[PDB]
Amino acid sequence: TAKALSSQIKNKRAEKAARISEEEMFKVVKTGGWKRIVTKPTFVGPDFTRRPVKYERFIRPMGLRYKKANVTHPTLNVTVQLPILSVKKNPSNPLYTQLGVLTKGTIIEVNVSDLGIVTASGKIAWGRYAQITNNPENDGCVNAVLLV
Amino acid sequence: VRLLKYAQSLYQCKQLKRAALGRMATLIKRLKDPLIYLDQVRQHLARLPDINPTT
Amino acid sequence: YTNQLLKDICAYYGYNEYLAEKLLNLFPPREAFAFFEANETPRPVVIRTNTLRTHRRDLAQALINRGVTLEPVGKWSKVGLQVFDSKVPLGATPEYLAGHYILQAASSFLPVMALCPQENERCLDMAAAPGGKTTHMAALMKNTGVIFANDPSKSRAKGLIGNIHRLGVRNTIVCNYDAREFPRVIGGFDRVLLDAPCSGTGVICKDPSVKTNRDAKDFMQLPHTQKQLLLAAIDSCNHASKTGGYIVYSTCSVCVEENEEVVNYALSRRPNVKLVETGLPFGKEGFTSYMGKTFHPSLKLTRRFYPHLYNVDGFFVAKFKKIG
Amino acid sequence: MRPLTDQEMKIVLDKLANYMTDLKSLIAPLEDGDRYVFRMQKDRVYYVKLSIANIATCVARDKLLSLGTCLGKMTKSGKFRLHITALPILAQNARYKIWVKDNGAQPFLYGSNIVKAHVGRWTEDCPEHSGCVVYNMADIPLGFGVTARSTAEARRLDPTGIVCFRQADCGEYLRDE
Amino acid sequence: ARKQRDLKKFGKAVQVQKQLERAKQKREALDKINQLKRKRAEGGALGATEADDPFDVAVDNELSRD
Amino acid sequence: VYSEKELGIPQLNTVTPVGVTKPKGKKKGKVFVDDRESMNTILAMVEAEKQGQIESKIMRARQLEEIREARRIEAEKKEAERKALLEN
RNA sequence: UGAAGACAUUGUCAGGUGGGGAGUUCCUUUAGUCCCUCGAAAUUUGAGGCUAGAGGAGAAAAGUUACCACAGGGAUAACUGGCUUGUGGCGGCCAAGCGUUCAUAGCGACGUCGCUUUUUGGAUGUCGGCUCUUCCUAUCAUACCGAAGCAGAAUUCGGUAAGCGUUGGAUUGUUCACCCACUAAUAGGGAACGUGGACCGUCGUGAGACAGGUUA
Repeated sequence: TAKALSSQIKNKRAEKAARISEEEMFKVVKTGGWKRIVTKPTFVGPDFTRRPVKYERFIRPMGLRYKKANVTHPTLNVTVQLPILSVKKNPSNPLYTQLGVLTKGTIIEVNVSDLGIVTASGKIAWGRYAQITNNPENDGCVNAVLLV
Repeated sequence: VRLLKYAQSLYQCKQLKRAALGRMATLIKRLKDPLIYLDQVRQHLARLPDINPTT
Repeated sequence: YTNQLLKDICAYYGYNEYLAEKLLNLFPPREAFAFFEANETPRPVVIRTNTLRTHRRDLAQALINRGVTLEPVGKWSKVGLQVFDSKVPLGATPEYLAGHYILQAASSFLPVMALCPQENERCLDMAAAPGGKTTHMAALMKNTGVIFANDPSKSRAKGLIGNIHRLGVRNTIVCNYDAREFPRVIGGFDRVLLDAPCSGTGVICKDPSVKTNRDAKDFMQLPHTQKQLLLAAIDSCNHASKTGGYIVYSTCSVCVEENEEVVNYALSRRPNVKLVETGLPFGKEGFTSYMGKTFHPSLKLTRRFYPHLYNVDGFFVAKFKKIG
Repeated sequence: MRPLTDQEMKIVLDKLANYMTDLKSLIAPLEDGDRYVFRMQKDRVYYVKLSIANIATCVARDKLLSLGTCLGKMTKSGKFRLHITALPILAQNARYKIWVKDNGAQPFLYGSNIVKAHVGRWTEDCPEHSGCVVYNMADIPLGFGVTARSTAEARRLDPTGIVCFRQADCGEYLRDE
Repeated sequence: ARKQRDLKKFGKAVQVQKQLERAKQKREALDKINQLKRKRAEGGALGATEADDPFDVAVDNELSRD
Repeated sequence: VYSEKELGIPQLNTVTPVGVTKPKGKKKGKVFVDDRESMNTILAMVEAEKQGQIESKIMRARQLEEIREARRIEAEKKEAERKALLEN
């Protein structure tokens, strides 16, 4: 039935479809070991943000971010790629939490609208907790277990 | 390539290369059946008579 | 059949059955189908010029030089423009950085256009979450007079103040209050602006949650809250002033429970209110009676905006004048 | 809910006179008789009208957040600061103005210090450490800061050198969003 | 000078207990997350989205209605 | 080299008077100069410090006279307020 | 006694505020009562009251942060050396055995399933460039065979094999990819990666500068 659920979600997505960078910014700032670049994967969200000076010089590289995560649902035994909403708590470092570093066991907020789980009052949920449970620096693909 | 360019350790490169080669291996593993079909069509199209429609 | 159409629409589009029933009641099958196609279709993005800082042709020339494709938004809005494509991001362009313009929707055009602020006037805005409405009142009045802005939340409040200081309003006092509390606390404003929080059925392209994240419980509590909101606004408004002052109600909900019903309730409760022609060129007539519920025939002047008729967000307007 | 005290408004006018000239014009009576009076809430100072303060005092201290235009906040050591929120009055009553180009203003809006190639035209008789207001080509107030050196030394210095110590600019507004 | 002398004579130990605290904190974090998973698998019953409160706060509130 | 404010050095009765001094660490009093005239007095002293050295005796004298007028107006307003408080 | 003139104006209360002045030393989080009040709603909800679970010297300035700049202190002298290669990760199913007492406290390979992943076919900073010797094979060619719808020819894969030889142009900061020209063929590497600034400061602290020096 996992094939059926994945096919339904993918077909819904297909039908719906059918119907400056921080690095160059910091280079310009330098022109106009002082630089630290984060070597761990992160998530930004909005396309352009000018960070407060407390975190301005924490550069994060272009490729290392990941927009979507592979979320596995403990019940119904289905795994689907879903967009990452935001990063909430990285137990390794509060600084990593604030930046958005995606380490092992890190809980983020994930959009589960595609899954369509029904909550109390016969109501649907859009955003839920998911624990990143792999080592994305070891394996670029970012995998989480949903919390239901 | 970007991940390896920003890699920071030997074990980092270890697991990154292993993961990439695993991705290609799994892709071919799913491509298992088209290869058989295309081999069969290749064999017949080779053992196909060649006429000249114009002549 | 009606049930077959309801099931087909729910299955194919993902709408809740109850909201689908309301929308089917609201629009005939052709108009309903057009409405659903429109509201899944993304809306265009418009830009409002800062008349205090620059003017339309200069801003348009600058954005053409920077490679932004622009088109004036109808004859109705002189201050507005519509974006087709932009090589440079709209966020990072020098005009936006200096405050020459803002990004918004035509539904953000319509209500302050209904309002007619004048110089040296006292104005209120109990819901200005993006701040565009307060900024546009400031642009209309040329930074003459006083603006009071009320908000519930610190987050959209700081977004508001960022927008205000970026656009250089210079005469707004920004506060975190209750909208119901505002009249008793201060009251006595020449003009008042209410963008009442609603179900959000108007813009599901912006809020895809409303497609399902709207139950009967919300449909019951929300109109009561906006009822108290209009009670607060009519308490705030001044009956007599040297410059005529009017109440403006704007909402982004299309369901009838949110539209024309609460304003009928306010009109029935307070005789001091009359409704005048809101002054908006394109719109749809307000319904005299919808579900066995008689509404005052004067609601004819009330305008409605639909995505399917016009490439605008689903939007609702009402304008009132106070006697005593 | 207090007006400023002696040393507080002394440091405030110290900064405001280092940056502006006509503080008489700022605190001078108006036609109606209303006056612009300094306010300070939560260790943060604001510029408001006296009538505005009178009509706003009716609110409880905790619930009210902003009033008039924010000028700045005082640090724990007592050092007073003026911000991009106080930029407009500073531009209105600026003593020294320095104008920059677009290619130099863009790093200025980012947060970079002013370079000699950035400025378009110069103010005359500028002291070494005097405060100044940085405009663009369109006379749009971009920021403020303390110059690294005087106009003549800027003339005879290398184009790549730092010109003004970039204090605060439009960055603060979109920082909060 | 007294304070500097104490800091110099302490030295290593400050760092040692710093890492000990930083690992005990992460142990508590993992334990709390495990409690979250256990209680939520056993039961629950939320709204549409996450509670607006940052973490540690939502987790004590959920443990509270436990 | 350490800050005199941090250093617990008592004030000394030199030519400049100590006057009445607050008890240490307990509720330093608050005096408001919210009056526009007091604003002008302190601002004029600030501008005097800003101008500093001048090459004209007449200009120095007129500067001093203006800020003296500032104190005079401030004192007159304070006396008027004291009279009003005595009435009330 | 005249004037402005129903504009101003004053007083009355119902509010709110108040760190300024005086004097002293409850609110926060949760659930219920769905009881009472105020509302809404064609009859059910919303907001208070009530109840009971857990919290708590004062205007001078403070507490606190895996944060910033600065100055300083502390710690490690530095890395790998049977390390390196060709086969991903997450979750489930299955699973011999072992285990706290037994495949269920539980650990647990190979496979399969779901996500990446599907219905019409450019990346690269300093470098290099040439030659020569030697060595390894993880072999481009020459030799040898095993397999393939391998009719022939031309081939592909596999292995035994280091004796043999292993050229250019475009393009580029420059290399490879790709592209094209010869040619049996233009294969990969090793040879201790084989031979030819930082303080003394001075002037600034919302940011820096110095034809200043001590000089290693």
